[PDB]
Amino acid sequence: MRVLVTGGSGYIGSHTCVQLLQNGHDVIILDNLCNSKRSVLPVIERLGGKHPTFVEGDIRNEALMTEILHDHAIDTVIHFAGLKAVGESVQKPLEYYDNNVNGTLRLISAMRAANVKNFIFSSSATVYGDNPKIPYVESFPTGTPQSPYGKSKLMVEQILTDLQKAQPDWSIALLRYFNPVGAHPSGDMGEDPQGIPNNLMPYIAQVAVGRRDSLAIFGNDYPTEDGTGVRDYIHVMDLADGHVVAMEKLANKPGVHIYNLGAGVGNSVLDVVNAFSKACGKPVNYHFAPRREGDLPAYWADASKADRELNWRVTRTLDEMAQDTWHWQSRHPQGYPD
Amino acid sequence: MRVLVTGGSGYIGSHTCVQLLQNGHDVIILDNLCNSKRSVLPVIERLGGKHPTFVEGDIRNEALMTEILHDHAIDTVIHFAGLKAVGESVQKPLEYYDNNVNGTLRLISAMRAANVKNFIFSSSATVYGDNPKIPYVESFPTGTPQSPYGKSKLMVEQILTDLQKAQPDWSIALLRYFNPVGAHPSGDMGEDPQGIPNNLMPYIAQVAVGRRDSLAIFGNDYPTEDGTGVRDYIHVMDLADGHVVAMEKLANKPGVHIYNLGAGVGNSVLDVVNAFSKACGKPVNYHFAPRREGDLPAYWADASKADRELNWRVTRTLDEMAQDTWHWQSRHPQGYPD
Ligand SMILES: NC(=O)c1ccc[n+]([C@@H]2O[C@H](COP(=O)([O-])OP(=O)(O)OC[C@H]3O[C@@H](n4cnc5c(N)ncnc54)[C@H](O)[C@@H]3O)[C@@H](O)[C@H]2O)c1
Ligand SMILES: NC(=O)c1ccc[n+]([C@@H]2O[C@H](COP(=O)([O-])OP(=O)(O)OC[C@H]3O[C@@H](n4cnc5c(N)ncnc54)[C@H](O)[C@@H]3O)[C@@H](O)[C@H]2O)c1
Ligand SMILES: O=c1ccn([C@@H]2O[C@H](COP(=O)(O)OP(=O)(O)O[C@H]3O[C@H](CO)[C@@H](F)[C@H](O)[C@H]3O)[C@@H](O)[C@H]2O)c(=O)[nH]1
Ligand SMILES: O=c1ccn([C@@H]2O[C@H](COP(=O)(O)OP(=O)(O)O[C@H]3O[C@H](CO)[C@@H](F)[C@H](O)[C@H]3O)[C@@H](O)[C@H]2O)c(=O)[nH]1
Ligand code: NA
Ligand code: NA
Ligand code: NA
Ligand code: NA
Ligand code: NA
Ligand code: NA
Repeated sequence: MRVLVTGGSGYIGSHTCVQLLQNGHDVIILDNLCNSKRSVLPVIERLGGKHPTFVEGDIRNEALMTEILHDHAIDTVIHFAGLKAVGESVQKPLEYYDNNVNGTLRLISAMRAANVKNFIFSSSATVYGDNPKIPYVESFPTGTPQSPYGKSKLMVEQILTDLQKAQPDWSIALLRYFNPVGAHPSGDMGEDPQGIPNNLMPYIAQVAVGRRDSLAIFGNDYPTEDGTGVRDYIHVMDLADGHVVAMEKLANKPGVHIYNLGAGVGNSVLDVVNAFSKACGKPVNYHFAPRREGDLPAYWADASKADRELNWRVTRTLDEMAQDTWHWQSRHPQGYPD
Repeated sequence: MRVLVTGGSGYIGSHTCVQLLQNGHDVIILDNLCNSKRSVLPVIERLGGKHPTFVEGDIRNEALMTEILHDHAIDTVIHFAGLKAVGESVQKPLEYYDNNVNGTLRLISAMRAANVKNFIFSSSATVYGDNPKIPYVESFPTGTPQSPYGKSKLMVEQILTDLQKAQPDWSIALLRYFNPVGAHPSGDMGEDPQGIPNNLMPYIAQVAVGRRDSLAIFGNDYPTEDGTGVRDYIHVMDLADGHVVAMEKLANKPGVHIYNLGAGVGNSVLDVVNAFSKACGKPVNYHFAPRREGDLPAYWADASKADRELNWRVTRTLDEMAQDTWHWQSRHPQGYPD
């Protein structure tokens, strides 16, 4: 199929693009480069084994979106583009709402204009809000995200839902991601955050590479087995694979298809640290700090639905997640070149 | 004060403008005329007793918004502009999200740019969602609106809230309206809907004027005193007055000030019909029809807070609401001239 991948040069999108190309689809990447570099493109094509077309631009530019859609005869759109720094979203809400809410709105508006009716959206477990019931299941009603980022994600899910209702021929997949980590097995592609990493894995990696002193473990008094926070980590490659499958199986299948994409099990901060220490051959330095604002104690996904309906499940392990990250970090300590 | 009134040529905004001018404020009206006519302007100035400046344009045009803000040294913005047809919102969701969500977003973004930090937003009781507890009180957590229109209103309330948190110097009033009806006492200004009126009062008026046959009373088996739906109707003039007061008292008072604006009592469909029959001197024709999709049985506002904090309460009666509407309808059967 002909697919437009917004945010295609980013972490998750890049890996998805590679998997998409491997499956012989025709890929058009649309990215504004606010959080990625052009230097990833050649890697995508190399690892993907096929050339993806790249367009530098913004999802907020409806006219351009419409043009691309028509120009490339797109069949389906995978929408990864947007801003995702939780803390920053609290400090700069408007940017979040603009890029995520308006951004998606402009994009689907262009789709309507170009008669494109297959969409895949990068959603988040954040949409479940403060749910005491875990694991999280797609049948649970959504709650109230605590950050503007989280809220922006739920708002889009809602707008998408109403759109489908009004344009019942659309097939829209709401893919709720858990905690993506890992890197391509080659070690030549991976997450390349700029500045201080907000997420656990990359932070650990940076500590391991010798860039940072010690990992601050946010909280050690949680009602969990070891006192640290518990989450569902999923290898970016599994996530990527899930996207391809969802795209292939849901295209032209009318409805709003919601799926949690996670491993279906939780691991604590310590579990993650331990796996990394093992992967990098040295104990990762760390210390306990106070709980981080808005952090939930423990949650993970119930990924039965995706298994059942899409025959998709993760296949990479936590160790792999850690090994792959280390390999990329270690092979490319400066990330992608300017 | 210097105030920008978006949607100023519309139903609620026009009346507010008149009251604003009467209080000697400097008014700049910004409206795209998608749901009003220029012919109201002269009436506003006449009844307002002072000239308001008019700018034809769209809230979605951030650059223009910014310009107006700076050009007129605006101190505070009253935001009435947007789309409000509930049923249509279900059929055309994107337009609602664009005009309301993005629309407001562009506007407050311009405000930020122009350093304007006092805002008043036209909200709705819809934000309470399906609340069994009535009357509705500002302390209740919001629920889930059933239409894209309702959702759009709640989304903005949320975006506004996060914005204030990030820009704590802002004063933002979330004015939750109930069911606005009535017209200026002169009978020369009032609601001028195009096509089939979606709301009760104007529909009744059109039946009374001889334009329509009979009023369809949506449902007669509700768990109410007479079986018909119960709502809190508030005279547009009271609503207008509330806006002036809120503007004057909350300006430069940091925070998110939420107030329900309603009479604080409910009236059924029959109560309304009866008042109108009385006002127009003839029995209004009507019949019972099935319940309308998404209609709640009964609700009204608890308006104690606004009384307490702003010393504001309604002063017009239901009879007045009906009389005033009839007078306008009867004096201007074709509404405002093209
Ligand atoms: N990584 C996570 O932990 C996490 C979990 C939940 C959800 N998500 C979502 O998944 C998607 C992918 O996240 P990711 O980790 O790959 O992030 P990323 O930042 O690496 O990828 C996002 C890409 O979007 C681009 N972009 C941003 N705003 C744009 C705009 N307006 N126009 C065009 N391009 C724009 C960025 O340049 C970047 O390449 C995002 O929507 C994110 O919110 C990721
Ligand atoms: N009337 C009600 O029953 C009801 C109750 C709840 C909330 N509200 C809200 O109060 C506000 C006023 O409603 P109203 O009854 O006066 O409606 P209205 O349609 O008479 O007034 C809205 C005005 O906004 C203008 N407008 C619309 N979109 C615009 C845009 N993008 N740019 C610029 N101008 C634009 C229209 O031309 C119109 O003059 C609206 O936000 C409405 O959602 C009203
Ligand atoms: O330096 C760090 C980073 C993380 N953690 C801990 O490691 C776990 C994972 O934290 P991350 O920041 O990597 O990821 P989150 O669980 O916070 O992210 C989730 O919650 C966010 C807020 O709801 C959403 F934005 C997002 O989509 C979702 O994946 C948490 O228990 C966190 O407290 C640390 O101890 N130290
Ligand atoms: O032709 C009509 C019109 C209305 N009604 C009844 O009159 C009452 C008032 O109906 P309106 O349409 O005038 O107004 P609503 O109560 O439906 O409006 C409210 O509910 C909407 C949906 O939540 C919101 F969009 C909006 O902001 C809010 O004022 C309801 O019981 C309705 O069923 C009739 O019987 N016949
Ligand atoms: Na429809
Ligand atoms: Na960064
Ligand atoms: Na670098
Ligand atoms: Na802040
Ligand atoms: Na109309
Ligand atoms: Na007319």
